[PDB]
Formats: sequence, structure tokens, C-alpha cells
Amino acid sequence: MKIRQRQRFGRLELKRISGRGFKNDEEILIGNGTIQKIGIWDGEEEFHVRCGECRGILKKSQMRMEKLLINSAKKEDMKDLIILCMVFSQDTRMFQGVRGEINFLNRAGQLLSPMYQLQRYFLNRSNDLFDQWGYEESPKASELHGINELMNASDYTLKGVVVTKNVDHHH
Ligand SMILES: CN1CN([C@@H]2O[C@H](COP(=O)(O)OP(=O)(O)OP(=O)(O)O)[C@@H](O)[C@H]2O)c2nc(N)[nH]c(=O)c21
Repeated sequence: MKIRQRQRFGRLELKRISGRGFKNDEEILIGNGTIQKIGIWDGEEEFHVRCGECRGILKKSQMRMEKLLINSAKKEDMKDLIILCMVFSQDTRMFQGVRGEINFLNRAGQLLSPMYQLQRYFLNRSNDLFDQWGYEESPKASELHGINELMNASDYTLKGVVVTKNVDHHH
């Protein structure tokens, strides 16, 4: 239907544009050697995504971020959107990136649930994530360019992530 409330994953705002995922509770052995109970989504899905000023298209499958296209925006929003999408995608690389205990409390003194532990952890320790994520030679394409961990156009890109330029197509 035309009017749809957006879904939210902390700071990440999302709207699904294709696919049909199904959620199954699974036990996941993550990178710090602990087992986490997580509702894992299965199926190829694409989302419209946004964090602050940065907007993009996220394509995922089960525990895999396939492709992330985003616009150029303020670097903190670009970086946060990428991290939130890596976490949202439940990518195995993301799970494997965790070190030490994820036992963060909220302001009501309760433990965050596992997905929110992960969002909180990687937002504030992104080098853990990006190291595990992998880098590849940037795509050489006309309207797309890769980005590095500093959110700059580079010869090498975070794997699966692509940025568009702000171009005056209509003059
Ligand atoms: C990883 N997610 C998370 N998610 C949805 O994104 C929102 C934020 O996830 P969440 O806060 O972990 O949801 P949760 O607390 O598990 O509640 P729910 O029972 O709705 O899943 C929720 O609306 C959740 O349903 C998703 N929706 C789809 N279609 N595919 C997905 O892979 C995912």
C-alpha cells in the first residue's frame, strides 16, 4: 500500500522495497565466544535506508550484506549508516568482529538485547567491524565510487559498499 510506517533499528530508519524475509530464532556463536539468541531473517530483501542526512539502498540475504549504495553526506552519517546496515544485515563478518563482553545496560539498568548490543558496540568501535569486513579494489564505474574507512573515495573500498556523487544532471 502507498502509506507505510517506516521501521526503526535504533538510529537506522528503513523501508523494505523488495523481497519477503522470514524470521527464525537461532543460536549464534559470535566473535567473543558467547552464544546469542537472535531472530535471524532468511530471504533476499532490499531496503531504502537512512541515518541522519545519509540515504541509501541496502540489499541483504540471510546473514549477508550483499550491496550497500549510499549518497555522499556528512562523514559521520555516512559512517553510521554503513555500520548500522552491516549490523542490520546480521552479516557473519559482523558477528565475528566482536571482542570482550557485550553486556551494555540501557538507562533503565537492563541489558540491551543482542542486536542492540551489537549496534552499540560497533557504532563505537567500527575498526573492529571494518577490519573483518574486508577491502577490495574499488569499482571503476561511471556514477559510482568506493569508500575507505575514512569515508573518502579511494583505490580500495569496503567490500560491497558504493557511493554516488552529487552531480547536476540537469544543468
Ligand atoms: C534484521 N531485521 C530486523 N528487521 C525488523 O527491523 C526492525 C528492528 O529490528 P529489531 O528491533 O531487532 O526487531 P525485534 O525487536 O526483533 O522485533 P520484531 O519481532 O519486529 O523482529 C523490526 O521491525 C524488525 O522486524 C527486519 N525486517 C526484515 N524484513 N528483514 C530483516 O532482515 C530484518
